[PDB]
Amino acid sequence: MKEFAYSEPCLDKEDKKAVLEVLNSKQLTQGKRSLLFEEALCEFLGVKHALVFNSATSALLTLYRNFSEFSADRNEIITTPISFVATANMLLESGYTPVFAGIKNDGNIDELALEKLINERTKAIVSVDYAGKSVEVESVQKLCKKHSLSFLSDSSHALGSEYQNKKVGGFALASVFSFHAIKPITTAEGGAVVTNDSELHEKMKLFRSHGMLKKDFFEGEVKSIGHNFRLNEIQSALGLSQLKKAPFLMQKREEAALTYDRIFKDNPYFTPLHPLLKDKSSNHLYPILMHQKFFTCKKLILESLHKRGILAQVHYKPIYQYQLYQQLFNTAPLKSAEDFYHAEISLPCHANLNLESVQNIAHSVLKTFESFK
Amino acid sequence: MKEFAYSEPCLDKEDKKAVLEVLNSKQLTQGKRSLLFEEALCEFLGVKHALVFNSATSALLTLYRNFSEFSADRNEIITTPISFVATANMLLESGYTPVFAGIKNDGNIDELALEKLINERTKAIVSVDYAGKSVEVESVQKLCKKHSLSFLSDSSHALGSEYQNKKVGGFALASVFSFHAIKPITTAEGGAVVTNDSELHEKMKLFRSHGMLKKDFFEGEVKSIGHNFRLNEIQSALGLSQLKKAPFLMQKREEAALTYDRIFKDNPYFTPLHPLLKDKSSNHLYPILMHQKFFTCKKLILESLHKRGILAQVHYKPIYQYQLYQQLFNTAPLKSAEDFYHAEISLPCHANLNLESVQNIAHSVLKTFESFKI
Repeated sequence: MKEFAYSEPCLDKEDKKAVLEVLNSKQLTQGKRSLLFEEALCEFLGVKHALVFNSATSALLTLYRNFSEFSADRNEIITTPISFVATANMLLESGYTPVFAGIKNDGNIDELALEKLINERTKAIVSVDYAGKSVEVESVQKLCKKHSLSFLSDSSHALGSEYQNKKVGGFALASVFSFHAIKPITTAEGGAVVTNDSELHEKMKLFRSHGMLKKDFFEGEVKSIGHNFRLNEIQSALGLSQLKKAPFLMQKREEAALTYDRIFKDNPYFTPLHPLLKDKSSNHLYPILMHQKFFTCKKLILESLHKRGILAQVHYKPIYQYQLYQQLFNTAPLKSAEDFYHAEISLPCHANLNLESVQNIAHSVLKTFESFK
Repeated sequence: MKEFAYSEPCLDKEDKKAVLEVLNSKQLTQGKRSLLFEEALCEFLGVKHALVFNSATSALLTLYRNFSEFSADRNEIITTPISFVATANMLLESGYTPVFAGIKNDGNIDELALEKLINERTKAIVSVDYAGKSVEVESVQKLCKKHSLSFLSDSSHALGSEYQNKKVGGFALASVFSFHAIKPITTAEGGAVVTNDSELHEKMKLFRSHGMLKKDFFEGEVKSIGHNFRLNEIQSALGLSQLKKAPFLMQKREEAALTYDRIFKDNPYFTPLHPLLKDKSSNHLYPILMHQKFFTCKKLILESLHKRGILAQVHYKPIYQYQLYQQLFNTAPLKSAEDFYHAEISLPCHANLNLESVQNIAHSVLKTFESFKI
């Protein structure tokens, strides 16, 4: 039986050639390819600076630790409960208490529900471009300016996404991208922080690699801590090769999304989010939102989809529901987050899905919902 | 020209084949190859558990954070000032104050100078197998047991090294290895924590990947934080393939070391450490220690070596000399560490350095020293 993962990496012979070139060289890390990849990200995104890391989680920690010195008096960061747990775990590791905001129908943080959460301890707002869809950037920027907060963007899903016809990446103090295996482009594992703030770039650069600044070949200085979150040359070769075809890969996903939209239009069972886009999206996910009448049988629906070879997944359990977060914060549930979680299903959406497969999957999803009643 | 880096990666066709097979798969991370690599490490070392990480620095942080819950009352960890800075930086990141011990002529922590440093705040001792040479494991084990401290081993240089005919890796509560490009074997960047403590293994495993426990395909649980320090499948395939020939690569480095030993025997300028080994070493480095008369002209000597294409390096600046450590602590310099740093030069030594190359480098090193009058 043909099984469709919700996302998968999409490598070609050119990617493989790029990796082989590195294997033939004596420079497997700390080399020219990572630099080339960073420079290409700057040009693609129209930003001043980029740094690549072993994962977006390492990138998040690096950004959270470096965007400001920590103060115990300014320890709260407003963020969304509908993200992967990393967005919040790295807040905890950086000394910050996450303050969870309501979300909208489209999974994104509700820009109209943020101001009420701001108090004297608030340091920043961390938004997530859910499924690739840009948040309401102008609203968030203005609120952050008004209240002297930093705007940080977890854009892990959103490489190539746009807001008002400009690339996501340059709108916040800094933005994070992920190159995990199933992301818009991949380095197997990887991430990036991009920014227009040179001092922040320089701080993060040192934090990524031991805090070491070399005086000459033989001696360095370490003024502040750092780790080893570097991206090696093999992965950087892969990343650059993938980035060079990022618009192509994104459009393959857009083509799939448009086909789902056509077959799904006005169906009574669930609502796709993709038709509601106002700007280009990376289309990392293709979310559908089930009618509330299906909430209690969701496990049976997911199991039925999997039995048909449609390996759908849910993004995401509200972060505050996890035991760690309940233990530390005893957070009251947010209706918007709970309803979204109950409704959401992510369907197969990646650059290697042909339209015949998408058509078959789409009709099979409809038949699945019809079979329940 | 002809330039010799002090170490380099040594990949062959099997390694390249292994990587390419992964690229043909849909599973580029969180797959079977990292598990196979971990199992192969356990078989190679004779240990219960292995976990691979994106770097040894990630491995060190994971070990330091998880071997014990942190207590402000038990915040000191004794370690060596002659290591790469990561060994100590990850202590700071885990809440610990490093307490620097003296070292011996071979670069290793002085096991006879540790007990005097122990007090009510001491939590652990972190040793480093400098250049691949095992520290005096039995001495340190006994001391840690006596004082209820954890023995942690930064064995980053030492995959394949032995102590009393047993592989380094199983002697401490846990040990770290590095698979950086220039290390005994490589995954480009990578590291491992190995341990015989199952509870510690399971804690580190969650810390490596988000704290995530999966209930089913659809839902997980998080009871404690974690990061994403995973080693992907491409690098794990490389690691497995390299590990299969680790003894071969180690023996190539041993042959190079023996060639230097022959040419340097009874030379008037410096003392190689390699002839003093009592057990098999990974031979990650080939250190020589200059006569004190050359300390004041060391930079010129190093520059002369480099002009001859011998890209020698020094391991290591005493860690307490770094600005960060000077600002945080008031560390009196340690004569043993200062003298070692002033004396030491690491010469090219890796599995692809052929006999003719070693003979040429060795004769050039001698010529360089000869050129420096008083």
